[PDB]
Amino acid sequence: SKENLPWVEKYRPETLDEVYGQNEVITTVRKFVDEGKLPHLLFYGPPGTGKTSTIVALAREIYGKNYSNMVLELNASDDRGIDVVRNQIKDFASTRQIFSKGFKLIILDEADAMTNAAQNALRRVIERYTKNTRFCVLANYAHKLTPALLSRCTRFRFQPLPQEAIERRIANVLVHEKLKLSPNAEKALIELSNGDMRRVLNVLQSCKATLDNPDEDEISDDVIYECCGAPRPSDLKAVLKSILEDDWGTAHYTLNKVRSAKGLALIDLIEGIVKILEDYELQNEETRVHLLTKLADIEYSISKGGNDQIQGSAVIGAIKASFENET
Amino acid sequence: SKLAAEQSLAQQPWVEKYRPKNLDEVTAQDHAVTVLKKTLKSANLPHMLFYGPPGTGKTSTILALTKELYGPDLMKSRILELNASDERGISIVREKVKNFARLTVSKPSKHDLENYPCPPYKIIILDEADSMTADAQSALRRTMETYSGVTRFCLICNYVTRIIDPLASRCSKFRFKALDASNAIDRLRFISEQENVKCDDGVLERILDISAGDLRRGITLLQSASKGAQYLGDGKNITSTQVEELAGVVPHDILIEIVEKVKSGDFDEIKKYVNTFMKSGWSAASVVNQLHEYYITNDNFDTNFKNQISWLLFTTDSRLNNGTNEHIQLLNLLVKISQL
Amino acid sequence: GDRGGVGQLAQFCRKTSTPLILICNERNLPKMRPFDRVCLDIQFRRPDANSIKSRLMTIAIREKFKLDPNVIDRLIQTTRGDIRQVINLLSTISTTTKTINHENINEISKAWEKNIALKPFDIAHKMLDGQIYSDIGSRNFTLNDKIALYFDDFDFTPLMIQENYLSTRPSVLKPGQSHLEAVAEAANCISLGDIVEKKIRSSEQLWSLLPLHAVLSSVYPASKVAGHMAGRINFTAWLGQNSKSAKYYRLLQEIHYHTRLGTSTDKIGLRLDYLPTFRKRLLDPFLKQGADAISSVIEVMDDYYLTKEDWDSIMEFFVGPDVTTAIIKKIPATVKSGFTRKYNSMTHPV
Amino acid sequence: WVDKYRPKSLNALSHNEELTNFLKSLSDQPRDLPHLLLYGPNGTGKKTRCMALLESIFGPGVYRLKIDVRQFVTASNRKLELNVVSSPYHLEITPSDMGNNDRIVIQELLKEVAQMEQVDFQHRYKCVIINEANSLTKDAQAALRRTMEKYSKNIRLIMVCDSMSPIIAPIKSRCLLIRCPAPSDSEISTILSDVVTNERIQLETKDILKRIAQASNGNLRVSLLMLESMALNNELALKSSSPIIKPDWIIVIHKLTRKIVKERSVNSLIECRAVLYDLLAHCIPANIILKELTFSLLDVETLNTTNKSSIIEYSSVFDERLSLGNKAIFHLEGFIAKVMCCL
Amino acid sequence: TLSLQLPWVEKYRPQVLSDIVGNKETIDRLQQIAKDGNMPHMIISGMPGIGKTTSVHCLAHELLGRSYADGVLELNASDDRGIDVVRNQIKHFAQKKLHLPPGKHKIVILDEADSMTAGAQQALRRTMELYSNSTRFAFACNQSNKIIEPLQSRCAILRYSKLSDEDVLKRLLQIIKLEDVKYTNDGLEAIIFTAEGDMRQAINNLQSTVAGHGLVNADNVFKIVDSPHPLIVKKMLLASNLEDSIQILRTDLWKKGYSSIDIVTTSFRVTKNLAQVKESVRLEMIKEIGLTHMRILEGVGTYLQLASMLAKIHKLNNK
DNA sequence: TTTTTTTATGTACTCGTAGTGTCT
DNA sequence: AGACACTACGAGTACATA
Ligand SMILES: Nc1ncnc2c1ncn2[C@@H]1O[C@H](COP(=O)(O)OP(=O)(O)OP(O)(O)=S)[C@@H](O)[C@H]1O
Ligand SMILES: Nc1ncnc2c1ncn2[C@@H]1O[C@H](COP(=O)(O)OP(=O)(O)OP(O)(O)=S)[C@@H](O)[C@H]1O
Ligand SMILES: Nc1ncnc2c1ncn2[C@@H]1O[C@H](COP(=O)(O)OP(=O)(O)OP(O)(O)=S)[C@@H](O)[C@H]1O
Ligand SMILES: Nc1ncnc2c1ncn2[C@@H]1O[C@H](COP(=O)(O)OP(=O)(O)O)[C@@H](O)[C@H]1O
Ligand SMILES: [Mg+2]
Ligand SMILES: [Mg+2]
Ligand SMILES: [Mg+2]
Repeated sequence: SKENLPWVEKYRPETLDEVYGQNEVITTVRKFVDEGKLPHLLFYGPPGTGKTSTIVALAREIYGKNYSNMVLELNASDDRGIDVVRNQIKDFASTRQIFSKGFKLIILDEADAMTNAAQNALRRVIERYTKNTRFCVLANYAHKLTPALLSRCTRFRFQPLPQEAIERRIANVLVHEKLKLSPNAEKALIELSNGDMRRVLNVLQSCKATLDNPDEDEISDDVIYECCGAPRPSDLKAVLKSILEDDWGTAHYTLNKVRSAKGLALIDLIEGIVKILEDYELQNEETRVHLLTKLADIEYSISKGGNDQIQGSAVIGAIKASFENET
Repeated sequence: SKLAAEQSLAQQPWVEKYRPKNLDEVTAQDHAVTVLKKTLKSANLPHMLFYGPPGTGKTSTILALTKELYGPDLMKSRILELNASDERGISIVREKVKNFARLTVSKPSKHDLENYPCPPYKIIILDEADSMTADAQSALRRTMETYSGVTRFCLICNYVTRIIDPLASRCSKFRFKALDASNAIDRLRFISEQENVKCDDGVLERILDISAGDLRRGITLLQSASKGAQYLGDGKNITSTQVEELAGVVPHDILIEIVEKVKSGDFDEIKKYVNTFMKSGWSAASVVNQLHEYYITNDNFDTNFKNQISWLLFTTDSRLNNGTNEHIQLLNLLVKISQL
Repeated sequence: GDRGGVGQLAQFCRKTSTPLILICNERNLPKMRPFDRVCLDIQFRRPDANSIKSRLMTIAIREKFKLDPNVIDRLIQTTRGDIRQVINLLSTISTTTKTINHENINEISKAWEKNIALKPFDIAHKMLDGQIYSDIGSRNFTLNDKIALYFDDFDFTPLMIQENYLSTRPSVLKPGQSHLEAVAEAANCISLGDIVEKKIRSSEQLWSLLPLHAVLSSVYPASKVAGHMAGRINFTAWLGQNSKSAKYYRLLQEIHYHTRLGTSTDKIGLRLDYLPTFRKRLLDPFLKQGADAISSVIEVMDDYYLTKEDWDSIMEFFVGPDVTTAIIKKIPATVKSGFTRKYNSMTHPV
Repeated sequence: WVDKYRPKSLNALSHNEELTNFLKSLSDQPRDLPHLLLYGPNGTGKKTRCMALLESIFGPGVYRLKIDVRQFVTASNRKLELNVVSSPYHLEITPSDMGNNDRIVIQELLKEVAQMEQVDFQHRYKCVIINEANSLTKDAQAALRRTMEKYSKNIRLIMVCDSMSPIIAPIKSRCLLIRCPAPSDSEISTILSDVVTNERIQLETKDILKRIAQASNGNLRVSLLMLESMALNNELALKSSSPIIKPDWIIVIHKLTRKIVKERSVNSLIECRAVLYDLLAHCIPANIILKELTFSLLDVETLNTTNKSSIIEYSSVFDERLSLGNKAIFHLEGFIAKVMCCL
Repeated sequence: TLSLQLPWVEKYRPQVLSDIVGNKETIDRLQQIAKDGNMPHMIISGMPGIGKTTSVHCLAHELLGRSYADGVLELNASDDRGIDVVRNQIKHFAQKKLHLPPGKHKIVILDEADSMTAGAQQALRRTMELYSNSTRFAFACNQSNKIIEPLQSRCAILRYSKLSDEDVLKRLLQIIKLEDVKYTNDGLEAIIFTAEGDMRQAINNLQSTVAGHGLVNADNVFKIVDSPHPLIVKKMLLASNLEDSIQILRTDLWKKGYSSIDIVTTSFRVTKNLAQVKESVRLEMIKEIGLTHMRILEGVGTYLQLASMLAKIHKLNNK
């Protein structure tokens, strides 16, 4: 049953009408498939934007419920070498369909992990067999694809999901589930997603499990922040104010109590302070240079471990020494 | 059978003897285990990614969850634990992991469905995912995305940055918090009571203070102090000094001597005292930590001096985190902080 | 390799009753090493311009094609000594343009330039050329060409640069910077390129960092010290030193695994500490006690399960003021003969 | 010799009575013993104390050990052959004898000994002594991270090292940490008096022994070996002004420091590179070379505080570089060039 | 949706050498060669999407007439092209007897010749030298440096260059006239701008815009095709103020879904191929970009790292 | 004017013991 | 019934890598 799948998998779009966020790409793809002129597609975008869902719904619209048989779907989980290309892809492109009449579809999902020899062998398979089959390449990084292979497909850039699309999907989920969400909680949820539907769905499931009730109550910002362990804007601005204004000992005590009372992480506080100070209008850019350099160095050091107290004191001292030049 | 396991647990180190067996024994990591308990009644366990400092209980939490889910019978047939002591290249991920994910779930017995929920999926846990190469990690993407109906993936790591962004997006992130004195004093007192550890007032809270968010190291230090107190047989209580002497902490007088040498003195006497101090084996990480605590918490230095001391201690810790020579780094730090 | 027809032909070159002529384009190759001293080597070099000029005049008047002798020199120097490519160029361009004297030769040379990879010694010369990094030479030999120079052979270019970057006379010294400062900056960038190369050829196979290793290891240290070549371009000696150190590490590992039963120390802990005393225990009694100190040395080497080969290998680790390469020759041959004779006589418990 | 006079039990130690009492405490109940990590200066006597602790956990047969040969196959046709020092109660592994293939040996051998149960006709577990855990790369340490916890009833690790800097935090947490401080000059002189009384050495003055201590920097392995070495030059009778025999590499490093402080040029940098090559080719680690060269450069009285500060700063920088690199000469020559530019 | 139509890149693929709008010199050379015969061994190199494969295909077709099926041996990178293939099949084709007109020869087309192994390339030398009177070889590659010098010495070298805006505009106008598509001057200019001398990419973007919006306008072209990636990176690196470069990186690159790895790689490539600044400044910028890339590859790829890279670049430019 | 370097997956070549259908 | 050409799956050896 579908009631056992996680929310990321349970709410996977099955038709092109359930893929929000991408409107310029979805409409053009629908027109491609309606007029018949469907070229080789290259869906390039960040993770969780809806490329795999889009191509699956497209193949479903093209072939019907018989998608899993009339389409050759290869991914990084499967062995994709030059011999794999030579045999499988060429034999799939050269022959005809077994169940119906129509062009074939080769979905090379996550093709950014393919070998250079495989792409060099495939670039002439795409150009030779182009009247009976098609190629759709999904990618997160366009630098791992050879320019020859990159020039044979129509490139569609999947932009990060905007506010309206994620809010629409959240409303759809809140209709599908017996769940209520606060407005400010919804805004905070949009803020910690960066256009990733997977993260939104996962944390929504986690906060629904966190409610500890039969779901007669509403999900507030406190529930979200305690679920994802993210710092609140209130504590963020309090720590920033204590660093900028209060003394060294006072700022140290404030940072310690804020990061120990809620169990917050230093990397999350660093990211939040960076996001907040981005709107700060300052004097000569030397302070910004010092701030960015020292904060990136501290982040790279945190990414490898060490003493958390030493790194917190380093963050405080770096911010103070950077703002000491803005006078 | 059961009695043999009880005796083996009773004759094991306190780290493994008091390993949490249920989702209730975990004390401080409540936000994650609340969701884990609420999903135990449901059947929609998502792909999970545990990350946090070492010794916070990630492996213990996932083991207790798998136990409470499957029972001690299906625990050995519906799990796939892949640790860092095994090969985890592209070949392994493509053959073994994918074959296990494509497998159907094992049929539960009659006794399993009576006491345990027995969800219709299995769990493939990957401990220490930091060592997994980026290509072997990207290979897991569709493996975990298409076979989610029959298997569930649980990644465990310390540095969440070592895992690629798509895998971190596919899994729900559970951040395990550092176990300081406040949220682990209950567990430490329970461990001390179960072992009749006669300690003083401010010992346990001090132990975790030396642990810096690590309950395993705290339990090990408690076991060492208990052994050292039982060998003597004096019947007294363990003191904070007896704990800090075996934990690698530099005494306060030796630290005051270092502060006096840095405050007053030139390169020569500082170098001589550093050479003499390195004879007595102390970990430079603990020395840097104590110096940072002393310099930051003291209300006797200027803010301009405090920013510089913080940056210098940060640089020294970052250089020590790469396996450098402790003597050279400590001498360089003390000299740099001696020059105003 | 070890198996192949190369060695078979090399051995055939020793026993034959019929003339055996061999033709190859690259002589100084490792696979061509067995042919070093077995066959008479003849080198065909760059042909002279006069004979090629006469041949071109002939094939031009024969093919109804106009050509002046002033262009043949440029054709040859762009072709870099290949009459075949010159003939193909004439046959290809003659079908449309029947005359090429001084007007269309620019595009002809720019379109038929021989893009050949330089030897690992010519890359060292071009990298350390001070004119290339000048303000005029920079916009002629661009940075892309400098990186392609390294990419011609990315296995020796960093080593060749690190070998002879401090053996030149710099001509790009900034005002207020001495030669030592530029050499120190080049060495710092060499260390950074070393870190990058270690990150490249390690786990995770970060080969996409190869262009970066191009700049840090080769381009930047050369630019910092570019100029004239003072002496000769010395080949990188790091390879031979690494081979010697690896062999010595193998020998020291054998010695440590032989005497672990008594020392209970590490390889480095035995090399730094035990050998300065093992030398005076084994070798020193020979210089002061003649040939009657043999039993003591045998007993000492037995107490730690040493061997004759181990004894000979131990004395090769010491450097500086303690070198035994002459001390062993100073020992009377009678003492050494008695020692090696007693070695193959007394039984030794492994 | 340092081997003829070495303690074999806990009651035979002659320094660090607090550490001996702690070891007795830890070996009182031997079956409820966690993993241990002995750290401290090189040459303090931690490898002897580990064997003395095993002699208290088991019978005296722990010292009767044998060296066997074990073979392993990598991902390719390459084969590795390494010698294991095994005993009827424990085994000793030193992965510092190979390159990046230590993780395979670690995982395979440790899983084998974990699944393997001890034999009879000689307690319940079999100890493993990981010698020089600093050479273990992060991959092998990560592989051992879970092996330490999965099999805790049969395999107890006693990891011997000289500095916990390259040891990862999980491994540090997974075992007790025992520091072995280097013995003071008094205890070293006391041991030297006993060994020269047993070896029949003639001393006109006792203070020379103290000087040996002041020449060993707490190291007993260096002190005893240097005493036996200088006893061979003075013909079993040490004088009141007997010279201190320094190792050849130390004298070479001192001469290199002299060449650095006297001349600062590129022609001298070539000779410095040649000396560094000669030192590296004769089985001398580059970290020790850098440490000793920096400490010798700081001892030069011709320089001032401004020079010594920059020297130690460049030394730490290039120490990090060498710890992050593999071509050791590429960092050593850079450090030497930076020092030349500083002076 | 039962059947699809051929794309305009394949449908309007040139079948005669006159329809090629590439380099006029080499095209006229190949035309004269096919008209007179005696086609020599050739190696055609260039960039993707400029008319290299179509050029040699049209040459072979117009040179062989109806005997194309039995006189042309086409081998791509998709087929096995090892030493065994060169030894057996290529040699059997070169030795194969075929009665051709007294001005033609058998042609062996080898697409993507820069991917053949060294053994096959070495074995092909005598194969093409011993049968050079009845078999001719035409290689089509992107990098002439990947082909060994002995092979290049026995053939002509044709280096195809980028297609100027005039040629691509003429070809697009011809395609529009043959398709009757409503367009606009700004739309065609935007297509040429986003093509970057790539004729195939230009035709593909044109067909996409036509089938997605109907009218070829700059608005629709920019809506369906984003601005070129290297140009925005160049504008970001060449910014005079740190705030301008930070705003560019935030809005144009980071807010549009460009990964950090792609951003740092494009920055490295632009700084390498830059010519506005001196060599030393470019070297320091490449050093900083590589220092940032070393952190991006370790999984620390975020916006803060790119911001710090831009700050360090501006500090370097701050004299 | 010249020799070497740890490892990690993909690619290509080679000999090669082996498993089975066929002919003196 | 059996011998031996044909053959195709497997261990070993290198060779690159933007
Ligand atoms: N535009 C969208 N509309 C609705 N749900 C979406 C959308 N994009 C993503 N999702 C959700 O996120 C899940 C994963 O989407 P995918 O298409 O697999 O992500 P992706 O774009 O392929 O990126 P990858 O797989 O990490 S490279 C889907 O099953 C949906 O539940
Ligand atoms: N939250 C906790 N509650 C109780 N005991 C805990 C907790 N966390 C850790 N421990 C103790 O520490 C031991 C180690 O637990 P682990 O789960 O292995 O730690 P960890 O998070 O896996 O650290 P690693 O493996 O180095 S990332 C357990 O067996 C417990 O004895
Ligand atoms: N000069 C041209 N005139 C007309 N159409 C052209 C021209 N060049 C390219 N095209 C179009 O581009 C398509 C593919 O061109 P190709 O010749 O395959 O590209 P290429 O130059 O060979 O580069 P590759 O194949 O990627 S290495 C052709 O089918 C034409 O539709
Ligand atoms: N307590 C002690 N009393 C006397 N000698 C000791 C003592 N501890 C160690 N030693 C000496 O140290 C030598 C071994 O040193 P070792 O333990 O290998 O150094 P490390 O501590 O670096 O492993 C032995 O020869 C032994 O004589
Ligand atoms: Mg996908
Ligand atoms: Mg764990
Ligand atoms: Mg082509």
